[PDB]
Amino acid sequence: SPEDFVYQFKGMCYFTNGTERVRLVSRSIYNREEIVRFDSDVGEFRAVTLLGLPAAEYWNSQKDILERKRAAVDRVCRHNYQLELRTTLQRRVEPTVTISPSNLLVCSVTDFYPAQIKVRWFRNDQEETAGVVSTPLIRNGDWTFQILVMLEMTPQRGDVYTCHVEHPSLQSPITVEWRA
Amino acid sequence: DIVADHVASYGVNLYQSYGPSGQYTHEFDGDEQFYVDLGRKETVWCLPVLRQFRFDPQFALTNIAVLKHNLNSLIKRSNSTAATNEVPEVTVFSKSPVTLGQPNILICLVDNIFPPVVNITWLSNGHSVTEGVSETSFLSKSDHSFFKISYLTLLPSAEESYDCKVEHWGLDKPLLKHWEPE
Amino acid sequence: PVSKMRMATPLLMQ
Repeated sequence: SPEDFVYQFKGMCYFTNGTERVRLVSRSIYNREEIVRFDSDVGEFRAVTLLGLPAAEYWNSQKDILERKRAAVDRVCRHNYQLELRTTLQRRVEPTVTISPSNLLVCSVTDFYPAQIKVRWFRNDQEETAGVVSTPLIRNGDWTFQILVMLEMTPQRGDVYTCHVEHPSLQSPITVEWRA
Repeated sequence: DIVADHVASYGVNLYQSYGPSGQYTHEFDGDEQFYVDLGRKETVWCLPVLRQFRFDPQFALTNIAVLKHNLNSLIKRSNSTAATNEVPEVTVFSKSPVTLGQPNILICLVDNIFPPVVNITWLSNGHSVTEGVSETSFLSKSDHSFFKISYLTLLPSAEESYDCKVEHWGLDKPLLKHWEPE
Repeated sequence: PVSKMRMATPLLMQ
């Protein structure tokens, strides 16, 4: 097999409570091993392994380099966030809900954004919890998610099963019924 | 490992000796906002709404140049310590619940990719499929491996099946993940 | 007046 050498540099922003707490961590990676890092919490570069030692020592010795990395959390993170607030964080795509048999009843909740979602089963107006198991939240890669929420049942006469779904995109919760 | 409401990569900058090749992309909450076409000096947005914004593709090329230099310094300094081949992790599922004759999309998820070199192709009943096929860039993970997602468009039909075909150095023989409608 | 997405920039080693 062929040989390969990989270098990664990641400028990551971390946001919490809107824009109250913002943290920048620039990361340098040599083949899956982070070697140098700038973390706005710290305020200067820090080697993270020996390989990253000369790099951090040199970069830290430059008053103008640190000057600019300390400003980065404002120049890059807070700036982009404003654009995110007007677009990406506004994306609301509504779930489409479907019931189907696999003794199992699967409630498919597909194509939504963002990720927050609550799916509850009912049997005849009573909530079912003990007999429910979800798949993990599945990321489609296309800026939507999906999730499958299964329910164990044995169908009796006059039984109505209800999938109940809550999502930021919906003013009112979606309900889909299914009959024996 | 850091806990936040939202996490961005306003720079996933990648360079590798093999090829050689590069990649430049922005991610937000785990999805690709855009990548830059380095051979074309062109910004390609991956979420429609974001086409209203600008981003100069030139500077992505510049960034890759820096990386290219640094990689050379570290190959020298690490006594030529080369990347380790992982075994990729494959899954195939559909975007929507399956209805015969109703348009769907097959998703091929390829996880734990390292190094970022892989061939992902599709097979219908043993033949290969060319059209309806697209894929994401390499997306980053916190453990510094990548994942990549391949898509195929189709009308599901009974007795018509698909294989998602993955080739990686961490793989002894190419891997095939099967999908039946059922 | 078109708004711009910014990026963090990498550093050259010595």
